[PDB]
Amino acid sequence: WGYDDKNGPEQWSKLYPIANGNNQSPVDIKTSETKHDTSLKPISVSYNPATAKEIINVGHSFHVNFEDNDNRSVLKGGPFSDSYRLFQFHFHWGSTNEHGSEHTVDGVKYSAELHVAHWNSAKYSSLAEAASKADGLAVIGVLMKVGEANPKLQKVLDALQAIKTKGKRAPFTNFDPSTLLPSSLDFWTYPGSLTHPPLYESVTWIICKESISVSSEQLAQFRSLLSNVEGDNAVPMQHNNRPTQPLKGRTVRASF
Ligand SMILES: *CCOCCOc1cc(C(F)(F)F)cc(C(F)(F)F)c1
Ligand SMILES: CC(=O)Nc1nnc(S(N)(=O)=O)s1
Ligand SMILES: [Zn+2]
Repeated sequence: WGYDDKNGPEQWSKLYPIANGNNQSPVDIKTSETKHDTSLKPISVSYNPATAKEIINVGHSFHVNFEDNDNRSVLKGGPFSDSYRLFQFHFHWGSTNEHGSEHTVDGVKYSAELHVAHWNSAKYSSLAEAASKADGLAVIGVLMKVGEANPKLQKVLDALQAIKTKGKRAPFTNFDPSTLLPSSLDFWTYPGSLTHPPLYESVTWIICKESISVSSEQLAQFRSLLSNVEGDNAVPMQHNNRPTQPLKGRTVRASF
């Protein structure tokens, strides 16, 4: 699978059939239609800089990975009775500056999107057990708005020199990805899926209502990454965002 025209989102179904399921992400959040739910506590993020393990190039994107064998870095709060464990964060972008984000709000597409992934440390014992589970994963989504260079991006953008080709991997230590979040964690939540394959309808989505800034050049650093393996040609990572999906009667809750 991939984001190319011959293996993209459109051919995913004729491959993974859940892509035409009932709980697909990303989606468009129509604000006139959200619901303030009163049982929604705020969201508390308690990450530890020293769980920061490595950065690695997975060919369609890159990931920053964390140590996930105790609740050292947790997502607590929101719609969650349980504490969720941080294990990864990563990004999404597009061909140009006007649509790299996966979620849209009110039909407004953003330049990129930040995803911060947790699994249910406390109902399940492993993340492979957790992946298929409707209540297994929790991802925070942060819209990215083209403007000023983000300072806290740099410390990770500075690290892609060392993972330029597909499979290339580098150590990445002392990082609090909470530093990447907006000042307000006012958010929406809806039940949804993973946005690329395996596409598991197992993600409880947290979408911060506040954007963060990324600069036009920082987005270019995203596309200086290579889909290919070393020695092979250069094919750069141009986009890796899925089109929005049908809500199919799902309810998007606001925390405000
Ligand atoms: C850059 C890659 O991220 C780290 C690996 O995260 C996952 C592992 C697994 C598996 F069960 F195979 F270990 C599954 C998932 C999934 F649920 F598909 F997101 C992520
Ligand atoms: C290993 C891994 O993380 N696979 C994913 N598949 N879809 C994801 S999404 N866009 O929720 O963040 S992550
Ligand atoms: Zn993602």
